[PDB]
Amino acid sequence: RVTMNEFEYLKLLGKGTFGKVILVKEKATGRYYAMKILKKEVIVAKDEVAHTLTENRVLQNSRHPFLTALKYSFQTHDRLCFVMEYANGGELFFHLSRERVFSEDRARFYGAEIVSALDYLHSEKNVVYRDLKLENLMLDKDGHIKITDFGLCKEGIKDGATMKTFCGTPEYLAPEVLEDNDYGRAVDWWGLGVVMYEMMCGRLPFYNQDHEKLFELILMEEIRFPRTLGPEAKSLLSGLLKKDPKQRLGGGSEDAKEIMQHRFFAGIVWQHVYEKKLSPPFKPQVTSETDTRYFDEEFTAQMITIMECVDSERRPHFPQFDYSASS
Amino acid sequence: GRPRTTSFAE
Ligand SMILES: CCOCCN(C[C@@H](O)CN1CCC[C@@]2(CC(=O)c3cc(O)ccc3O2)C1)S(=O)(=O)c1c(C)cccc1C
Repeated sequence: RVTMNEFEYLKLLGKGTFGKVILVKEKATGRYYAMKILKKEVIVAKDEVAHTLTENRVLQNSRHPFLTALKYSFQTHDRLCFVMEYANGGELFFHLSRERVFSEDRARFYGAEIVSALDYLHSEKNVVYRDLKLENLMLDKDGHIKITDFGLCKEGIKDGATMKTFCGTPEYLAPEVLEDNDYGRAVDWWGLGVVMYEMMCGRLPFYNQDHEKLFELILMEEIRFPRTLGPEAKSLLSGLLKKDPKQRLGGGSEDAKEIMQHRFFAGIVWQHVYEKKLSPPFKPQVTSETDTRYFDEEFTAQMITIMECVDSERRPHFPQFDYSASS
Repeated sequence: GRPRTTSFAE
């Protein structure tokens, strides 16, 4: 059985509305993790109960090279804890905020790993991810992609079945999600088009701080590219950012397989992608187990952490928070 | 660059 006392709390990696992620050491083993700690009372107040449970469920039910692995999830009277593998390289958002643009080769590597994982989710797990963005893409010690945050996932979506929840991130929303008239798994390829456009072009494909103006652009404005972008990347992003999901690269029965076969990925051996046989073009340059240079100072320089059967409305006992991954 | 974005559901 796992409690909070089993960990030493080292560095704050990030902080938000619902809680925090702390770099931790498991006392018994000496292993390092990222522990996401959420307040139950804030979860309930903001109606995030069902999404928390989905995060938990998808984490426990997934095993893939480019999906964040969960070691433990447990709970206290007022907290929910997910002990995840520590992705040393931080968010792709961290990197892109600084380098501004990635090379096409580097974006191809990241795109190939994102597709491999979304392919796995759609095909093996009948899951749609729905929140693809730079914040949810992390790099591991070797420079490989880790997708995080599965709370907006949709389970039990086979082939062409549809979803109706209006959700995601405003900047990244697919036109059919904004149309609010049912959507399929191809919303993930829109998201893929957005993040790859950001990597190769240095900006969002559509932006405006006023959401009403933002949503207008995503719905109405044809996709444009910086004129330095090469022809095979222009071809990929145009296909992914087709506003009609039936026209979208990946929008048909073949799904990811359509994207995998596009000329932009021409010499990608998709099995080698799965097997991590492709060498990452950037290896995180950390100097110790606790080096957090790829996390904002705003967090890392701060301070960290601030009844076993209580089941109340403000602090519910959550099911399936008794998890420890089998070896 | 762009500010951090926030996930939502309604
Ligand atoms: C039920 C809804 O739960 C939603 C919970 N929120 C969403 C977060 O999980 C977003 N999430 C995106 C990927 C990176 C990060 C922060 C981090 O350093 C980190 C390091 C890791 O090895 C693994 C996951 C991580 O999560 C935060 S959040 O906004 O509260 C928040 C924010 C924005 C920032 C830091 C922590 C938290 C907890």
